Amino acid sequence: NERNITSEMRESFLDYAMSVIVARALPDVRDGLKPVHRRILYGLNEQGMTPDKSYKKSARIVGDVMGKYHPHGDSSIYEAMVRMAQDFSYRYPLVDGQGNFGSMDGDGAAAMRYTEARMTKITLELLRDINKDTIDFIDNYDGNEREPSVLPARFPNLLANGASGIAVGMATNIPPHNLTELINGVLSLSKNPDISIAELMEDIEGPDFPTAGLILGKSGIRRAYETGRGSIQMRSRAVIEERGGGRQRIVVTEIPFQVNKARMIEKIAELVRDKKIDGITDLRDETSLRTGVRVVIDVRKDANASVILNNLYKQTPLQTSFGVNMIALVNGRPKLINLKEALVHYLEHQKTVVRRRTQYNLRKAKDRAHILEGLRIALDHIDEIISTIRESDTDKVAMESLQQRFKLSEKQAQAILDMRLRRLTGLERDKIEAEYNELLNYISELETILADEEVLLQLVRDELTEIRDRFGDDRRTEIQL
Amino acid sequence: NERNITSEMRESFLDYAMSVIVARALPDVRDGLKPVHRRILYGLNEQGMTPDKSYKKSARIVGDVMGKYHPHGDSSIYEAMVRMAQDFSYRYPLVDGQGNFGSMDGDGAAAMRYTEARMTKITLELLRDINKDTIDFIDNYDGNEREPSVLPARFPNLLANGASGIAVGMATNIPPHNLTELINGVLSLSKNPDISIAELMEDIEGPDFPTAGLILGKSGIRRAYETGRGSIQMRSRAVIEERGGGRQRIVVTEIPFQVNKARMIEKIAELVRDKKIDGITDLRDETSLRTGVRVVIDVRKDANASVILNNLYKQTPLQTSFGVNMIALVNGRPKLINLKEALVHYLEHQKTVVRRRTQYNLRKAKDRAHILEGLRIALDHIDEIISTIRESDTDKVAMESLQQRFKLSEKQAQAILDMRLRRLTGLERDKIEAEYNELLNYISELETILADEEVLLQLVRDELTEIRDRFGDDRRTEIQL
Amino acid sequence: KLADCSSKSPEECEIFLVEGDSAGGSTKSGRDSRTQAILPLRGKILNVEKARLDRILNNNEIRQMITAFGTGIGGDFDLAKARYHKIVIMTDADVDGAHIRTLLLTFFYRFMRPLIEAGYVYIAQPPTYKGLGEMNADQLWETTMNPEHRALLQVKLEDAIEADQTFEMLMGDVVENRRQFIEDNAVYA
Amino acid sequence: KLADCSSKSPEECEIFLVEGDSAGGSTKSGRDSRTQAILPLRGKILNVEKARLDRILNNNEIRQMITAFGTGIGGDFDLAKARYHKIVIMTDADVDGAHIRTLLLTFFYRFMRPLIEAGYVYIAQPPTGYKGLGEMNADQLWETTMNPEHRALLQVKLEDAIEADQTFEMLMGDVVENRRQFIEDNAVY
DNA sequence: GAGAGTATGGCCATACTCTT
DNA sequence: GAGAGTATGGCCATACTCTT
Ligand SMILES: O=c1c2nccn2c2cc(F)c(-c3ccncc3)cc2n1C1CC1
Ligand SMILES: O=c1c2nccn2c2cc(F)c(-c3ccncc3)cc2n1C1CC1
Ligand SMILES: [Mn+2]
Ligand SMILES: [Mn+2]
Ligand code: NA
Repeated sequence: NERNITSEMRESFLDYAMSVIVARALPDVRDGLKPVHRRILYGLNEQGMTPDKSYKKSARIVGDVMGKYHPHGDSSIYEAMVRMAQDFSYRYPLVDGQGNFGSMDGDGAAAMRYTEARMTKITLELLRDINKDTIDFIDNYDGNEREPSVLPARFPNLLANGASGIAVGMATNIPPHNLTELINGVLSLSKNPDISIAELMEDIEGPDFPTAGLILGKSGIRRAYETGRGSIQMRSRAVIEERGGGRQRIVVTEIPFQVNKARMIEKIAELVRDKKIDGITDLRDETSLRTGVRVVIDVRKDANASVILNNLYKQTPLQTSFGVNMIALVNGRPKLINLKEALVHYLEHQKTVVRRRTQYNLRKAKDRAHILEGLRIALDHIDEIISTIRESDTDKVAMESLQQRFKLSEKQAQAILDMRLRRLTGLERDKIEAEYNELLNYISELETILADEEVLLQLVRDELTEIRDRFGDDRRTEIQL
Repeated sequence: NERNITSEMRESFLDYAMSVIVARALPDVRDGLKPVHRRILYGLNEQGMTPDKSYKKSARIVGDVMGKYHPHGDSSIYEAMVRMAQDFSYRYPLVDGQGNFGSMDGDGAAAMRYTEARMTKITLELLRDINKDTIDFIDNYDGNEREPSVLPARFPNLLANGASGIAVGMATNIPPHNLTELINGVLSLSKNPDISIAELMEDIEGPDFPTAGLILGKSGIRRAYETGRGSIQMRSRAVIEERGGGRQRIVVTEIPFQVNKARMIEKIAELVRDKKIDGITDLRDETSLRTGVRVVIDVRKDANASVILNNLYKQTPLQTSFGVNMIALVNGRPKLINLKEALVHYLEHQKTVVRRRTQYNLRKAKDRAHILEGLRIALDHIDEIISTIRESDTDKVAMESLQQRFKLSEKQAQAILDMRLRRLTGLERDKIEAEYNELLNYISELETILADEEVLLQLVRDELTEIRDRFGDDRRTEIQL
Repeated sequence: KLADCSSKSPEECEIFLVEGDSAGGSTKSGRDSRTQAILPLRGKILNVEKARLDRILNNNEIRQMITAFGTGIGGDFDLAKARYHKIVIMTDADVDGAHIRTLLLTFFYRFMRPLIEAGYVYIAQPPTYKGLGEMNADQLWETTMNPEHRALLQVKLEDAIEADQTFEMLMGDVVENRRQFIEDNAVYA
Repeated sequence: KLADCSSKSPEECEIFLVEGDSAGGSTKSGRDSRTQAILPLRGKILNVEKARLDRILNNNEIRQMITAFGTGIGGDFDLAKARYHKIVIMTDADVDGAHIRTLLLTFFYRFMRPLIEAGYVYIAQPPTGYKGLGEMNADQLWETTMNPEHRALLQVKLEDAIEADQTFEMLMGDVVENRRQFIEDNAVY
């Protein structure tokens, strides 16, 4: 009949606000992903796009993701996927990209018509053990398909690659981190639930940006890790060097995180043009793939280059600040979390994953041990088995006789009926016995794990340490003073 | 070295023209399709988008065709697919579309995001028996898939839906036709290979446009069907009728093929505005879904309305000609063809398709008869077979023993070793025997066809007639004299 | 992109606001062209509660709506000049559609409040996962376009002090109030 | 959209005409900024042979090439004003990239003939294959096609001015029949 | 500032040829 | 002539937070 306007406003806003908050703009604290990213990677797994396989066309990748899980526009999906493939956006890229996927200068990637993609090796670790009933699945938008509610995330990806998202009523800004340091942190925490932030900071010095550069001071760090919020100052890496004739120059090899380089040069150009900055005779971008990033500024003869450099930090994006605002979904709700919180929730995710994995393996193994027993029984009593089947007119009749004559379960009987005649040869009988013995030992080991919380915990520590050794790398960002 | 400019121009130009001629702008005489259309239809098949299944998002359809078979921009593909889904463009639509797929005002269809598509039922007859080895496949552009060189085309689709295509150094314009008459013509041609274009024209009266209308005179049809090139005059269907007060109006209910309506109406309005036609007082587009096309031109009281109508035919697309130029790929190269070569080349395609299919039915029948003969030998002496297998230590030995003891081929022995234990039950035994007996009769039926070219033909005639009865429809366009 | 009815009588004329140009581009083939107009919205609509007048007036999307209604804005707004006595908000039945809906209701409530009070503003309601989009124009016309089967909702204003606060709280440039409201009312299940 | 090189001495300079701004974007990342420049052409460029003169003048695409070459067109041509001593036509090694090339050569042969005699017109040689220029990474465009140490460019030359006159007229000329006959005579099916 | 990031589609240019 | 129909990308609006 009628729709009171104030009611319509409050109800309609909350749907968008909650939906943007819990289903778009904020990462899950456990795997560090927002839904579009998670659906891209899960889609890359489901399609069969692993690092050992062919690069696959983006349009089909995007279309598969959009049709199956993400009911939104294709550009959003492609752009999200492209970012995961840029070594200057992602400290630990999740997508391997073939073709023009962009550059630091802000020239965007090519149309999805020209690019192909697949997982990187490290993304296998995000999807490791997904099938083994480690994470809860949910229905997709139309109900046709199942999607993961969260990935196993066998490395701490929230902190490793960071996040930035604008939501409604809040936003988030989490900087990337060094993986060797994060994992060492998680290990320390797993040995001491009462570990302090300062103690954690011994293992985790601060952010580590894919673009290197420098951070000025640990005090901005320390507040961000203690509280979830803090301003961290990032500097470009620049030196002063002679160029001949008694003249000098300023050479920049690294720039701040999320800073368009081409745009930064323009701002420096403008400053000069507007005479706001004094003493710059030339400005050239000498960046090349072979040489890396090189930005050259030519100081006027007998001018102080150190002063000019300081002004550039002051009046330019050369020195930029990163506003840490660590907000993530915790139990499906937005929450501001400090560094220890983030690791605590992560470690609890890993325990759940490994536990749930051991349980699935144990269940899977026992079922096989049970089927093997029927095969062992069937092989020993084979002659009778064959006549029993031959006597019977139907599978149903044949099944019934086998459960009577040999006290077999329905599954055991169906397995026997499904057996191929080639399983009757001499090697197979020995082969079956060998496998069965292996399972029993395997089941013993699985049950041992489940019984002891400490044993389970140690396994997590062990699997994290292998990932650290294989994927952990040198810190790129220097933390000065 | 260097390159002679004259040599460059000749080679580069010839490279383009030939590709445009043989792989873009011209239809194949056998299935009536240009590459992009064939790839779209094949792509719908492979995706499983049959008419019994639900509509699919157009973007996914296109992304698959583009990546798999057509390395070209999406607009070319999407727009080609849209055309095939419009009743005013295709006399027998090959694509079923959900959403806004266009109108006769020239307003385009909706973007790929907003439309859904699948095969029409008639398209299943273009794709019928494609798997049964009836046409030659070729490698696709990147080596990574296979695509059809031509579709089986169980109904004469070049002539029925027509074609229009601008190439290089030539072009093509074939009008659509009525399916019932087309097939009756093929039938007459099959009974009489020295039949004359005149005689064929007792079945094929002329074109049959999706939009109905009138063709003025039989004189330019005949020229086109005899020489391949002719002009055909089209007229809107228009009547003169009272509207009250001793006043009249001209009412147009059908417009010529490929005429844009909205444009046509604007040309009339403009003529009125610029006083280049006397006597029109109002102009309304009254067209609905319900009531068909209805364009009303109200006529000044006591002015003559036939005379106004006649002028509108002279000055507006309300009367329009269609320039027949029937060029198609015949044995992979462009050729101007008359009505008989079109039908000859089609009917020869149908004989090839049907023969090749029967032969393939044979080969896989005979193949399967062979396997069932093995299983029957096994079932006849099952106790010895089991013993032979159990005595062997490896599958290879069991294979060689089975072949040796019972005179089985390698294929038969492999089949026996793969046979499950449940196939020994009474019902499962009876099934092997029953399949064999039916298969001997089928093999006998197939050999009858291939021993006798007249049987093989008669089968083409029957299958064509079945298609004609199910899909043939009334003629829409009136041929006036 | 505006489509307008044959009738110039504002009493029997209705204008549809659709999210998606060819979401509404379908409708045109389906819609009764005698009494129905279509105004497609390209994207998210300027949030007028957060924008100053020069920016509002300059915005293309807003200008089209003003022009289409023809009443003018603010002080010069004239009711008797409304070109349609039904204005319908047709959005996707999803959260971005909900978000868009709040933006529009904001535009009306701040710049054309009289229109709301008359009862000229309505909210269309299509089929109870597929929004306006992959849907036949005839189907679109049948579910919500035709007067003989459709279920529109009339936007009532009850308390103007409450609406002022609510619009300011939800659409204002102060983020904290909006976050606070979300925390208090969001229920997760 | 021209992306100019760092140096200002034309003897060492090269300019690249790139098909599509995917191939182009890639080329801007890949090239030697110091000695190489990129100009992408967005669409099928006009056939200057068939078309009226004034169309050639209002055209943007034609205009961006004139500006880049730095000479002026036809009668005002200054080969000493040539901004680049190397002009590279870089298009996909597909039949459509062949077409664009013929069109560009036609423009040079009718309005900047003095450059073909000079010898600064070159045709790049990308890897042949299914892959186009847009689908390749920036550094593989460099190693295979733009690097002076490993690339293979072909110098365009004019070896007979009346023959070329007759060829350009026949292939790009208004008459279709001459073009059809050349195809019939020379096509290998 | 305006930009960090996922969300919600129109409008352009050209080549090529023909009705005996 | 005219416009039929397969081919050849880019541009750019908005909401939403926070900040240097
Ligand atoms: O691929 C397309 C395309 N598909 C549909 C429309 N267009 C285009 C429309 C266009 F108007 C233009 C274009 C516009 C202006 N100058 C050059 C090309 C290009 C299109 N292109 C590619 C060449 C880029
Ligand atoms: O879907 C898109 C989109 N994908 C990539 C870029 N855009 C858009 C860019 C755009 F600039 C606009 C737009 C342009 C002009 N006026 C409003 C929106 C719309 C885009 N849309 C439509 C959903 C809105
Ligand atoms: Mn929607
Ligand atoms: Mn290409
Ligand atoms: Na700064």
